[PDB]
Formats: sequence, C-alpha cells, structure tokens
Amino acid sequence: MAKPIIPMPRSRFLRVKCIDCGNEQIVFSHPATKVRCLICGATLVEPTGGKGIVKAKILEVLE
Amino acid sequence: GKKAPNGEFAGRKLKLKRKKFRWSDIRYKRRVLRLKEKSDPLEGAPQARGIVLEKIAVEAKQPNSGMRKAVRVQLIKNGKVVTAFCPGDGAIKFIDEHDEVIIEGIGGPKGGSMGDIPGIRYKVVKVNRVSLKELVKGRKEKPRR
Amino acid sequence: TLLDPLANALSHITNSERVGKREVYIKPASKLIGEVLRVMQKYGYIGEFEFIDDGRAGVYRVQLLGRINKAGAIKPRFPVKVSEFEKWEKRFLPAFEFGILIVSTSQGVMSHKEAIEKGIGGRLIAYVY
Amino acid sequence: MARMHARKRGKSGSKRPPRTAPPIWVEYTVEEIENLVVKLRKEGYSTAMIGTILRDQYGIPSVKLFKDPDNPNRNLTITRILEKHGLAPEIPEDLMFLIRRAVNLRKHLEQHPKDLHSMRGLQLIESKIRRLVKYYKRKGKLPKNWRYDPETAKLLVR
RNA sequence: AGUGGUGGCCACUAUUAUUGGGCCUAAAGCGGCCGUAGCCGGGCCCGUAAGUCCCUGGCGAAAUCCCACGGCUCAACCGUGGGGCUCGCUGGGGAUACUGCGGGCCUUGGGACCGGGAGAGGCCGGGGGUACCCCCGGGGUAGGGGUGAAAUCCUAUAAUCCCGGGGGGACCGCCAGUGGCGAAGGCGCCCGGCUGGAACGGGUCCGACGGUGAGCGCGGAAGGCCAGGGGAGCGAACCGGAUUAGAUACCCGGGUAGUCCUGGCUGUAAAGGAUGCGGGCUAGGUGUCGGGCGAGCUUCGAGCUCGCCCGGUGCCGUAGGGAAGCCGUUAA
RNA sequence: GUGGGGUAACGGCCCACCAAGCCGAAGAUCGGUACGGGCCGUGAGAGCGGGAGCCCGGAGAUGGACACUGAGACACGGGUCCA
Repeated sequence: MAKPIIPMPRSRFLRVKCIDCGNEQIVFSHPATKVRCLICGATLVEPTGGKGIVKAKILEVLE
Repeated sequence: GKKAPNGEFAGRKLKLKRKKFRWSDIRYKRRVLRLKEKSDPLEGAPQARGIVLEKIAVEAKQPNSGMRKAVRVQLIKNGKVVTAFCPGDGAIKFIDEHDEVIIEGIGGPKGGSMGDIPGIRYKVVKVNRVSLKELVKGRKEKPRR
Repeated sequence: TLLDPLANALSHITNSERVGKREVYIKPASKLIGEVLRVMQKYGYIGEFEFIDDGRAGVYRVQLLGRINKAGAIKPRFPVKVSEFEKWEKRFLPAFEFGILIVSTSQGVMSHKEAIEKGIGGRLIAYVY
Repeated sequence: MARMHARKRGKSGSKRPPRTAPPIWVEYTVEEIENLVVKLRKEGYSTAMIGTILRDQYGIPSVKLFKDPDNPNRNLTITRILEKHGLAPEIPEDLMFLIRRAVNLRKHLEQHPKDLHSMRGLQLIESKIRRLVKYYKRKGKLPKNWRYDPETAKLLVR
C-alpha cells in the first residue's frame, strides 16, 4: 500500500466510449455496482469483486 | 502499563489497591489489630511472674539430642498456662517449685524455636528475683542453691 | 485506541535511535510535535526536520544525530512549580547538566533552563536527554 | 486499521481516495450530479447505495470530494442535501439498517429453536445499538426523548 | 559508668513499589464476552480561564528544630537575633502551551454500505454404506473363548464355524492435511432449504460516535440431577475367575445405571497460548490457507506455479528482554 | 413549610398544624477502637510510627439525676436526692 506518505488505493480513472449508444462516461476501475447508460439503460459493465468484468466490448482511454 | 490507575483523579483506586494488599503481611495485620497482644500470654509486657506448678522435662527432636529442664507455670499476672525453658548447669538445683518464677519471651515472636525443644518459646530469667544467668557464670556469682 | 499520542511519537523515536536508523516517520502530527521538535533542534540534539502538511495524515521526518539516548513522557502529567523543577530533574532523570526537563508553559514548550529564565512552568509534559 | 469485537482477526486495509484536488477528468457538473441524486433517492435506493452508484457511473473519486460543501451541515455529502429537502429521515441510515437486523433475528430464534450461536448475536447487535443511540440522542441525530428498547425497534421496522 | 537481656516501634525491608516491585515456568490473568458507574481521549479553531503557572498582600500562637554570637570552668541548656515550622484556609491583578467545559469544523479512530469467495458456524428435513447385534432358513462338527500363561465361562438335538434373508440402534474408516469455522465452551457422513460470523477489494455512508470497564448480565465440555422415549454395542457399581503371600490392582468371563434423543435443571476443568483488553512502534527469510492484482503454464478449470499486496496460522532468527530455558511483528 | 414557646440567642431546641420528604455505594447505617493539635520518634528522602513531660483547646472529678447564687457553675476540697 501507501500508508506512511499519502494513502493510495489500487484505483484509477478511465473514460469509456460506448458502442451500444455512444455515450461517453468516466468510470472508476473497481466496479462494485453495475453502470448504466444515461440514454439507453444498457449495461456497460457487470461487477465482480474488486475489479468488475467488462461486459461486451467497449473502448477505454486511460486517464 | 500492564496495570495501574495513573490518571489525574483516579488516585483513590490506587490507594485502595495498596491498602488491601498491605493486609497480606501477617505482622502488619497483628499489630494494628492487637492480635499480637492477646495471643502472647504476657500481654505485650516484657516479663511476668507466676508460680511453678510442676517440673517437667521435654524431649529432643530427630536431628538433635537432649533432655531439657523446664517449668510449667501458672502466671500470677493472669491465670493462664505457660511453658518456660529454664537454663542452669545442673539446672534443677537452682530452679525451685512452687516459688515465684519470672518468665520472659526470647528471640522475638518469630514462632520458631531451637531444635532441642519441640515448641518452647519462653525463657525463665529469674527465680526469687535473682537471676539464673548469674549462677551459669563463674565471674559474678558461682553456684548457689 | 490511540490515546496519549505524544508519548508514542517519542517512543518510536527512541526505538529508531536504539537501532541507529537514519530517520523517523511520525504518524501522529500536532503543534505539540512541531514546537517540541523546534526545542530539540535548538539544542542540536536532533538534526534537520521536515513537516509535510497533509490532511490525510500529517507526517514529520526527523534527522537523528543519536544524541537523545531516551526521551519519554510522564504517566500522570502531574503539574510542576518553579522551585520544584530541580527536584524532578535529579530524582527521576540521570541528567544533572543536560538542561532539558521539557515543560509546557504559557508560551509553548520550554526546556529546564529556559523555564528558569522566563520564570514560568505549567504542567510537566515530558523529559529528554 | 484493526480492531476486535466479534472477530479474532484484523480489519481491511482500504482507504479513502487521495484525489483531494477537485475533479477535471469528470466532465459532468455539480448540477447534473445533484439531479441524479434526487431521482435515485426517490427510486428506492438508500444513501450508501447512491454514493456507490455515483462513483461508478458518474466517475467521481469520492462524493466527499466533488460536493463538499454546498449546504453548511457537517461532513457534507448526500444525506445532508436530502435532509434539507426532507427526503431523508433524521435517524442515520446506519442506525436504520442495524435496527432492521435486530428485528429479523427474534423471528428466526423462535421458529428454529436451540440456536446458541444466533442467540449470542442477538444480544451483541442490540447492545451496540443502545451505545450508538446514546451518542445520537445528544447530537440531535435522534430526539432527546427517544429511547432504544426492542419494542420501539419493531415499531420502526413495521 | 556503664555493659548486657527481654518486650515494642522505625530503618536495614523496592517484605508494600509515588520515589522504588511484579503476574509463560518462581506467589500471581478473571473460561469469555457484554456494557453501567468510574478512569482515560485524534486533528484544527474559537469563547470561558474552572484546572494549571506567576506576582503582591492577610495568615499558619509560644515552645520544639537549624545557624550565629553570648553566659554558666566547659558543655548539655537557656537568652538574643536570623532562618524555618503541620503549614491544610483567604483576596485581587496577569498569561493561555497543556487540561476541563460550551460552540464550530475534519476524516486519520469507531460503527455502517456494496460485490465476488471459502468454510467440521447454528437450526430443520431427507438419505447411503461399512461394521456390530438379534432373529429365520440353508450348510457344517467338537471344541470355542480368553491370555504373558491360565482359569472362570460357554457348547452337542449342535455352540464357533460358512451362506442367503429380514428387522433394529448407533455412528460416519477412507475423505482428513503442521488444514478450515466460531467470542469463548467448542465445531467433522452426504444432499437441499432456513440462518449467524469472517477475510478482502472499492472508504459509498454517520463524523470522535472512541478505549477500558468495578458491579450487572449472559454462554459454559464432560459427568451429574429431573421427566419422557430410545437401548445395537460399550460399561462405575456389581458377581465370579486369575495374578498376588492375600489383590485389596494391572489381566479374563458375565453385568446395571449410564453412554443415545428430547424437554428441564446445575455449573466445574491443567476450560492452556498456564501469556487480561485496545493502539502506535521495533531486522528479516521461508511455507501454508482464503481474498485483491499482474503473469507463465493450461487438461483452458486459477488446473499448476511465481511476485507485489491484505488478513490469519507455522518454522528459523535480529535489536532487545529473561534467572535461564526461551521469547522475538502471533513478544516475555 | 407555616404560626408559636422558650432561651442571652439563631434553631424540629421544644410545640401545634400542614406535607412526605431527607440520607446512600466519591460507603450511608451498624459494630469496634481512640482526647485532638503544636510537635515528637525514625528515615538521605518518600514514607512510617506516635499524641508522653511541656504549652493550646475541649472533657471528667465514687455512678446518676437536680436546682440556687453569681457577667460566669448546673459547680474538683458546696447543697438537695437516688444507687
């Protein structure tokens, strides 16, 4: 970990660009809960403990 | 710590801890009560006179040998039975029955005794108020009685 | 839990030094730590010191000279008068001329000699040698 | 961390996000994200589950670090917003859930009798609730005149 | 001009530990938890100045005590002056680091949320086989049984022996591992439902709610006690036999409560890690269980393995500690 | 609590009335022991131990009860009375 000089998780951010409707979401890298589209209600990702399993094929740009 | 009331206003807790555990010494408990006083037959006093009931002797223990000269006394001070060890060389001439004999403690109230005695805690210093110990010594007063 | 944090911060610093480590990372993090560090640093019994300001957990990084053999805090934090400063320095401590019996006074933290000069004590906070 | 109270082992090593600089990798505003919270609360989500949602969907690090402050209550995040709207009751969500479990357990012990393990757990949950409540009543999270007894618990649940 | 004895008190005695003591094994950790009184409280700010420090002034009789000088030959002693005296009380002015309180604030402690996952955790129902036993039928004679040797004992219309069948109770060899679960006592056939807890990753949530905890409350193996049921094997008592001088005992033949189940009741343990609970901190190495993560191998299933990371259980060992044996991130 | 008596005088001191409070685990109540203090003894201190001559204040005078005279006694070598 990173406990003595600034605590840091395992996480990061990535921008996902959907292909099921083209909505652009920023996603946290440890899904704990499913993510929905704001315009279709369709599933981007399904969660498995810690880092979720990425449902279908959806692009990701790693910020 | 592994123990204690170290707090600012905790101090009563600590003071009681110590107060209970202090009682675990017999010698402290005896002296504050008056159990010491009561138990010893002289009643906390240095000496007491009494009348020799009869001359008895007591047996030596297993390490040791020797048949000790002794008096069973009834204190004129109270009305209790005491066992008191009488010294003397040829001891028995010096000591005398039904005269007044004066008995003192010896060696503290440690509760222990010498090996030659089964349990005698006491000394006879004086017979008719002239010491036995003068008669043991050759340099103050040589044998009498 | 975490209570009396200062004693703990001194206690880590002693273990470091017994090993002869170069530095210390103090997880506890206060005004109390930094003023005590400044007193330590004036005497030059500690070296240079860094404070990083984090609000996740402030950290202090301390240089060790090794000149502090033992430094720990007081179990009651019982109060101390001006006449009484000497009495505590001979009694408990092996020191006699080392000049730190750290005490907190109305100004911050002071040493022994510094408490005399001002004329002010308070509650006895700790000791250092 | 580490503490022990119904386990003989330590606590999890997880920590809060240190992206304590405001977002700029999010591309949604404060405004849009509030809008989402009203709809989700109304739907049937409880305030922990909303905040989890917000992190995944809307990509914020923490909900403490994109929306503090915006109302002047301590530790400003979700349920304080809701509290001013009247979408959240005053009894913390924490306490609502604890209480719900404490009801659930009496009903099993009845039907399933001879439960030693489950019985010790009923004593243990309840006990913890009185201590939490004792602090909350004072803080104003609960009323002063409120009390936590197990009958009042059953009331809330029903 | 005393010496010596006895009795007592104080020192010696850190044998009362505040200075200045301990609790694996020397005497000493509560079987475990819970939470009350009480004790104790992270960071940042702010108000009060109660605690806490400073200064002045009222006062704590004389005598006792020290120092100084003087007087009595001298000194003890007493005078005189100075200093100090159980020294517990009083009033005003100031300071605000530290503490107490009132208010505000922050997530670092605490509790809480969500998802994959493991398990001899608990409650209920179903069910399999092995092995013992009983009884029915077949088969099959003269000893079987038991031991260190024996003996009692058991057996002739037939025991032991060997097969087939039915019934019954009880338990789960292999599986099983230095292994896993539960607060603790403790928990092992397999299947399903019901149900409690835990490690972990993501701190999503309340915002110091925290720690400890006298008392109180609660669980508590085995056996026992009470009722009812069950009873195949096992077996205190018990009744023989041997061994033994005799056996009072080890050994053998029979044998009752009990062992099993439910309802009820009582409460003990070398209930052990002989190591109270909570936190921070102090060299490492290796294995192992479960999780997270990146790979290689792949039977394409985390199947076999490596490292980082998180928790737990083990071995070796540093600083240090211990009388030593040992202990050593699971601390003594 | 309210009124009142009586005292040199406050007062459940005593009294009438009215109320049901008061006290307690930071140890009440009960049993037991003890004049208290300045000081003293001991100990480097912390502490322990002690209340003796002597000074200070209270208490007593065969045991108990009782009034009078006096600023002052319910009176230590005064009275009444009971044991």
